[PDB]
Amino acid sequence: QLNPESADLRALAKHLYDSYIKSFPLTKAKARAILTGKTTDKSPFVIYDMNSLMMGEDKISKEVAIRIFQGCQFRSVEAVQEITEYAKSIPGFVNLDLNDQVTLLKYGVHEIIYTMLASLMNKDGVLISEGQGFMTREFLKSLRKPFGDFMEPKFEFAVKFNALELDDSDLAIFIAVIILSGDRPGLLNVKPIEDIQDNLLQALELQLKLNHPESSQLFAKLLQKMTDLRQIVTEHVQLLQVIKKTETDMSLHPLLQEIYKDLY
Ligand SMILES: CCCCCc1cc(OC)c(CC=C(C)C)c(O)c1C(=O)O
Repeated sequence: QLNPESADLRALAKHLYDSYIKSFPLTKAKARAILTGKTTDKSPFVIYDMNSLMMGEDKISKEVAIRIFQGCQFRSVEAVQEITEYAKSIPGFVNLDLNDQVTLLKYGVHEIIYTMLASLMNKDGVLISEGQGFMTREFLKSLRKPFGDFMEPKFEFAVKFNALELDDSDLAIFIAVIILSGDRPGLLNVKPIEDIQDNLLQALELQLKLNHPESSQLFAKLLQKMTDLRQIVTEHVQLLQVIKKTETDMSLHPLLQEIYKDLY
């Protein structure tokens, strides 16, 4: 037995998953198949040092660390665009006060970036350039200060987050829950946001119970990961303050600039 209330939650889950696939070109399922070797055709070129970097750099001038960081900032900008497209599909989102929509995106995009970045990670590195490349965790750690530390907390989070074994259908709802957070600073009308999140939370809970019936309290464990994300973002923003002051010759994309502007 499942009922009409639960039926509407399944319809919501379906809609979100559909929109997620439409918005995010490289899904977790694709990322895993690339990372696991379901493959003679999907094998990534692996960047693990300077030469391999130079070699890989014909499928994608200045210092290596800056090239990587700026490559990372550019992909973040693209992720922001994809996440914004996805957000508009969340029912109710575009009906919210325009200021609140902006606020939700402002505080939500980075937490989603790191959630979804985990899909592209294992303990040994991260998929890059639409999955055509793989950059090792050790290579990123070897970068001159203050870059050698920029990806470490993301990997640390990914390894733990990935142990939840969520699939894209789960993630579609979870990232919707993240965006529709009524606790964001400066929100004008919290109640309409809370009402949407409540329904998302309901959809998320049913989704995890059906998809992961033997994974006890998965719902609670997932919600607790919010803390980790919030912390990654805080550290990232701090590191960015360091970069701005040490690398005055390194331009930061304005979209990212505005998101970081007076954040937490
Ligand atoms: C000389 C550029 C090397 C790749 C830069 C890069 C770096 C990078 O950080 C290691 C990432 C993933 C990171 C985020 C989405 C934050 C990337 O997706 C990419 C990319 O797609 O090009």
